[PDB]
Amino acid sequence: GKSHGYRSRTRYMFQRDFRKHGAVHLSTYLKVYKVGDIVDIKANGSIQKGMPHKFYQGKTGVVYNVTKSSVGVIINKMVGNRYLEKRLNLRVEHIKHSKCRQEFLERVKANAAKRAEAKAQGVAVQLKRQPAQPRESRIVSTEGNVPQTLAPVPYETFI
Amino acid sequence: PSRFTKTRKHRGHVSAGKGRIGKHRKHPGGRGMAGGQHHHRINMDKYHPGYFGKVGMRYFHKQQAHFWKPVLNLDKLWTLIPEDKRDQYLKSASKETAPVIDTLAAGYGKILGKGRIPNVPVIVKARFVSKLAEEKIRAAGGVVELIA
Amino acid sequence: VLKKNPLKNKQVLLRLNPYAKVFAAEKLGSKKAEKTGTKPAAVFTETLKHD
Amino acid sequence: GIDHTSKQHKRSGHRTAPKSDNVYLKLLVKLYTFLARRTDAPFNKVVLKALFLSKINRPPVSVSRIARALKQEGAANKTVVVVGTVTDDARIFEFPKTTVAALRFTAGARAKIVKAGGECITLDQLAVRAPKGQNTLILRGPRNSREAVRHFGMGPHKGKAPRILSTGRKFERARGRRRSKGFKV
Amino acid sequence: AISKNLPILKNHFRKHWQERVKVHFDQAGKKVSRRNARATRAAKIAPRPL
Amino acid sequence: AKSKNHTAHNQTRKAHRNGIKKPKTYKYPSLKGVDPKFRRNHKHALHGTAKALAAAKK
Amino acid sequence: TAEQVAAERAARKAANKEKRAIILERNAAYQKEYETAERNIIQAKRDAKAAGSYYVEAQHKLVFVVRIKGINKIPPKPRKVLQLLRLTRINSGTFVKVTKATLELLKLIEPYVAYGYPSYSTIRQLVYKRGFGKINKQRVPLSDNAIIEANLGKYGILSIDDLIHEIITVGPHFKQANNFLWPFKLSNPSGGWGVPRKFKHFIQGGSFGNREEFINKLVKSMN
RNA sequence: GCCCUGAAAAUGGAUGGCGCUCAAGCGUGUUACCUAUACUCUACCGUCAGGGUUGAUAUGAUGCCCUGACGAGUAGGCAGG
RNA sequence: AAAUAUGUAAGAAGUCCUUGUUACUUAAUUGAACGUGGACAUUUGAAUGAAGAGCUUUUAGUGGGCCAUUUUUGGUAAGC
RNA sequence: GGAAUACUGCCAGCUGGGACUGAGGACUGCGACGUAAGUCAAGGAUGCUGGCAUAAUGGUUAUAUGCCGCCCGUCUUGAAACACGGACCAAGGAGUCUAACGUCUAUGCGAGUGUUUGGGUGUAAAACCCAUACGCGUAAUGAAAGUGAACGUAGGUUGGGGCCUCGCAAGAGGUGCACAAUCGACCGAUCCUGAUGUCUUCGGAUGGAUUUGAGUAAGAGCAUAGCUGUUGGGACCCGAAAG
Ligand SMILES: [Mg+2]
Ligand SMILES: [Mg+2]
Ligand SMILES: [Mg+2]
Ligand SMILES: [Mg+2]
Ligand SMILES: [Mg+2]
Ligand SMILES: [Mg+2]
Ligand SMILES: [Mg+2]
Ligand SMILES: [Mg+2]
Ligand SMILES: [Mg+2]
Ligand SMILES: [Mg+2]
Ligand SMILES: [Mg+2]
Ligand SMILES: [Mg+2]
Ligand SMILES: [Mg+2]
Ligand SMILES: [Mg+2]
Ligand SMILES: [Mg+2]
Ligand SMILES: [Mg+2]
Ligand SMILES: [Mg+2]
Ligand SMILES: [Mg+2]
Ligand SMILES: [Mg+2]
Ligand SMILES: [Mg+2]
Ligand SMILES: [Mg+2]
Ligand SMILES: [Mg+2]
Ligand SMILES: [Mg+2]
Ligand SMILES: [Mg+2]
Ligand SMILES: [Mg+2]
Ligand SMILES: [Mg+2]
Ligand SMILES: [Mg+2]
Ligand SMILES: [Mg+2]
Ligand SMILES: [Mg+2]
Ligand SMILES: [Mg+2]
Ligand SMILES: [Mg+2]
Ligand SMILES: [Mg+2]
Ligand SMILES: [Mg+2]
Ligand SMILES: [Mg+2]
Ligand SMILES: [Mg+2]
Ligand SMILES: [Mg+2]
Ligand SMILES: [Mg+2]
Ligand SMILES: [Mg+2]
Ligand SMILES: [Mg+2]
Ligand SMILES: [Mg+2]
Ligand SMILES: [Mg+2]
Ligand SMILES: [Mg+2]
Ligand SMILES: [Mg+2]
Ligand SMILES: [Mg+2]
Ligand SMILES: [Mg+2]
Ligand SMILES: [Mg+2]
Ligand SMILES: [Mg+2]
Ligand SMILES: [Mg+2]
Ligand SMILES: [Mg+2]
Ligand SMILES: [Mg+2]
Ligand SMILES: [Mg+2]
Repeated sequence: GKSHGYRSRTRYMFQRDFRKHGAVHLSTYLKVYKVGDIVDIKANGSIQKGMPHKFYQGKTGVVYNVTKSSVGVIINKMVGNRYLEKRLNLRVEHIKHSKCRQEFLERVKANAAKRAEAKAQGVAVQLKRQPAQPRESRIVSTEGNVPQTLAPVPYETFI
Repeated sequence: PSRFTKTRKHRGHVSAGKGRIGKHRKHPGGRGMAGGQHHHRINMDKYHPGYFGKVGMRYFHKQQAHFWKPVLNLDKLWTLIPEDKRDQYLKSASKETAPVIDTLAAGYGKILGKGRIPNVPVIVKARFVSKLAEEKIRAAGGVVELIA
Repeated sequence: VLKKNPLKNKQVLLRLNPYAKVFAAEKLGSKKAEKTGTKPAAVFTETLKHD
Repeated sequence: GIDHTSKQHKRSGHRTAPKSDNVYLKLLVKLYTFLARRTDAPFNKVVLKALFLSKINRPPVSVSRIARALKQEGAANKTVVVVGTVTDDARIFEFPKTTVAALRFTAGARAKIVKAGGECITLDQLAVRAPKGQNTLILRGPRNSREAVRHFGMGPHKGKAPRILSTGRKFERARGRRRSKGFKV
Repeated sequence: AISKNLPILKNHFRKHWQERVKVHFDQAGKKVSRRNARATRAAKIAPRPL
Repeated sequence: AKSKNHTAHNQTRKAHRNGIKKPKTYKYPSLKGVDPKFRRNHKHALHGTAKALAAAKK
Repeated sequence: TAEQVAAERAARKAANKEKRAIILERNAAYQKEYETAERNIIQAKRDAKAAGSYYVEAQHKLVFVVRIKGINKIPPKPRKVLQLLRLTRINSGTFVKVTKATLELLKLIEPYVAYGYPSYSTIRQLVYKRGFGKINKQRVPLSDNAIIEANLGKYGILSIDDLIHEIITVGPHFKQANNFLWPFKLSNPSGGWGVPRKFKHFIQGGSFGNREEFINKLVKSMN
């Protein structure tokens, strides 16, 4: 018979990192989680309790609840033709603050700051991110750089 | 009427509406409620939970309307008094010429406490009232007369 | 009712964009370029004709 | 050909007249589409539409529902429009004055309203007094109060209602309706 | 068979019911009989009251 | 006789006719499975913070 | 009524007179803007050469994309991108502002399209002969300047050469200008595709992919 | 590389056929030309959408009028006849 | 230790300042949640598109599939 | 050293030949050229000339000519199939009626609603009229004994069409029914709490709880009709071996 236990196919997913087995460092237990925090889910197979099912490995979601030893996390999950709402009880050992949100908050703090120093000058801001643009015209010089000119190479076995 | 019927629209298309692969055969899946616990189980749970098995006490030779006790809420109550006669009693608001309402005569069998009535005294005669219904009457200057 | 294309029929060419009248008048669909004797540096031609 | 991204020849899933055939209603429409077209006044555009509604989307507005919408601040003297039929409610006593434009009034409902020195106009009357629908208060009824809608969603743990033809114990109150009889819902 | 979200019907027609169908076509003409025979009772009952 | 056993062929086509959507979204979302004491106290912090506002209208 | 008429009319007869003077003024200005800019990059090249250097040009900010593959048997990813640039029917074409975010689009879609760097010429004639605007869906042909100004006026642009300019220069409301422009319905190339099979790359022997400043000869024959 | 040997099956036969040898064969390149229900412009039918309009004013207001887009189809659904 | 695929985020349901509620929590008017009041709308927080978005009810058929490129298992292989 | 030319690109440079089309039907628009009166190729063809009468032309038909076209029906991944039915023609020939229902729609009345068991009456199976009841609905919840819907402008928050005020606007405030989300209150079940009392074992006030109900929270329903769908029936029509 086929075999579809709970931790199937997770031989390498829940392995520890090479030369990173053993006690989980204290940092992990000192990070504080509030509701509305966006957490990254990544199981640690030494902490067997509060484990995320293998689906949620690699998935980010928001804390809806905070408890003695675990956060509750909301995950949107597609089944069939629609996302369903999913509530996960994960111990903190399997959870991490999502850096991408910190890029965002820090940018929001930037964009309020930029906006001030412009009304304090009544000038214009230009606050939206622009994407990487073409390139403007340049004049490269030949001073100390007369173009070495290359040509294709003969065939030659080295074995 | 048949003139508006779909089967009129279908004439000349083979197989009526019923298909080519799957036919319209003579009772696939069984007659009536067959296989409720089996192949017709997914529909029976959901859409009809509770369908199977017993529950509660049996009662031989039960006679409905041994339990005839229709309800009335204060929520109305004043409907029992004839319209034109009502205005009169509404303002008179007296404990001395208070109107009498024979609810059992109206066809009811228990007064229940839903809603509010105005501060006007009413003599309410009935069998059975709710602890709250008589509380409101009593607080509007009326009383409850138990009858049969 | 009928699309007319200014790339023919001057009338609708002039309906849109009046400046065409003058454009034509001053030619300048030709118009000679200026003139400059700026010659190319030695290294430019050395490399060009290089092997 | 065309890589269509949109379903071709789809119809705005919207009534466009009443399905009805009451010539007086078609007349009432003919009026309010004229109003709706030849003015601004959001009110007419809204009434026009609401004349198209099926009897289910015209639930009745009650006489107590009117009275209570009139205890709204600065509304005691507006004229309540009810593109539908106003019914009577024995449960309010003191009932205010005001003029009410509806399609129909039940017997007791134009009593109650009138007895209180109030008025019962018709929407084409209302049309005249209020071309641009001024000082009007539009009230719709409770759609979801319907009994049909009780059974919409019927599934495990949706907590909706069974379509059962007759109720009691012995009628779908056992297996699947409790922990002691297999499972619950 | 069983399907869709419908109430469970209990229509007792598994028994040759058509052998026993009573269609009151005579509802009309029996009213006339019930009259005409009340009329002619009221006669021979002299002046007595039915 | 033997028949095909399984395939997901055509299934995402089917799922993407009128499907995927997103997940439905609300401020004041469900409080399903939140710490019961906290809910209990939240209940009270709300009644209070209500109250206090009606006191500020007289 | 018999007098209130030759008020509003000669109001607008001479109010038109002005709107037209302004076009006349801008259109000339744009010429200068163009004549100079193109002279500049020439002499820029000759100077750099003269000083033993190499003026390396500014990377193109604008490309025109024609779709040349039909509508069957297209993979879901490029098919999506095809539609998000409104190229949903063979030989139809639109302009694209080049940034990394759109460049990676082109890439994705490259076997099905044929694109390159347009010219004032090609753009002028594309907008004149095959310009239709988008007004409440409806594909409306730009045959009178009023229509653009009634729709694109808020962003400046009260003429057809105001439309053109805002394209060739990209610039601030390119987005809303270009979107206004219904996708161009080109014919098939009168003259031919100039190659045996089109569904290889231009580098390999014809059509599909960036053919750069060759796109003009192509479009002009499809125009 | 091309060509030759290696290379044997049953009705009489198949680069599609004829026939072709500085090809009408193989490799490569340049142009021109032929042609789908596809693309471009226009008429007409329909469907769908947006708009105007019984303001006192003869004959359809579920109507008249203006504008844009679209059109494959089994099983099956609805609609107009 | 790739490539291709894959999660999340890119703001008004936001940011900031003031100080309200509670039985939760803190050594602690400390926190935590939810608020009052004040301030901030040109690009308000990347791109491109939008043929409108959202939503409910109900019912037909179907529930033998097959093929191609690519990835790939069994088999010497197969139009398996 | 000074030119030419090729190649490539541009012109709102000038022109010849050929083809298809000519929708619309007073005027209104944007222009153009004119010193002007006016003119125009500027929101879709006009002008001039000619041909046709047992006819020019157009429709149908037969035949020939070029190209093209396997037998339908059916089950099937696949049928023109070396799969089945069908020699030919006429008439007949297959989703019905019923009982009970789901959704939607029209209509009547509406907190009620249904005259037709029956009676009355009749121009007699019609139409017209009606007393008592009865059915469903307006109360739920428990297996049951039983108990039974307002702390509050019938609650708080958030969106919310419409309307109200300010405004010339752009906007801003006010109120916000339906509907959606969410916190709370009420009713019954469960499990705690157990006051005032009594006959000592009855009584069950009050305040509660990640429990719970097809409930409350200014009613929507009752009836007639129709399409579609559901179940029992010969149940779309034809069909066993058997009993
Ligand atoms: Mg295994
Ligand atoms: Mg593995
Ligand atoms: Mg170790
Ligand atoms: Mg354990
Ligand atoms: Mg059909
Ligand atoms: Mg069919
Ligand atoms: Mg068949
Ligand atoms: Mg099942
Ligand atoms: Mg009530
Ligand atoms: Mg309020
Ligand atoms: Mg409701
Ligand atoms: Mg109800
Ligand atoms: Mg008989
Ligand atoms: Mg088998
Ligand atoms: Mg097989
Ligand atoms: Mg299968
Ligand atoms: Mg198997
Ligand atoms: Mg061409
Ligand atoms: Mg040529
Ligand atoms: Mg040619
Ligand atoms: Mg070439
Ligand atoms: Mg042999
Ligand atoms: Mg042979
Ligand atoms: Mg070969
Ligand atoms: Mg050759
Ligand atoms: Mg060759
Ligand atoms: Mg054609
Ligand atoms: Mg079709
Ligand atoms: Mg993705
Ligand atoms: Mg966009
Ligand atoms: Mg379905
Ligand atoms: Mg189905
Ligand atoms: Mg099925
Ligand atoms: Mg089958
Ligand atoms: Mg004509
Ligand atoms: Mg003739
Ligand atoms: Mg013939
Ligand atoms: Mg042939
Ligand atoms: Mg032949
Ligand atoms: Mg077979
Ligand atoms: Mg066949
Ligand atoms: Mg064969
Ligand atoms: Mg057979
Ligand atoms: Mg024969
Ligand atoms: Mg024959
Ligand atoms: Mg016959
Ligand atoms: Mg016949
Ligand atoms: Mg009971
Ligand atoms: Mg038989
Ligand atoms: Mg027998
Ligand atoms: Mg037997």
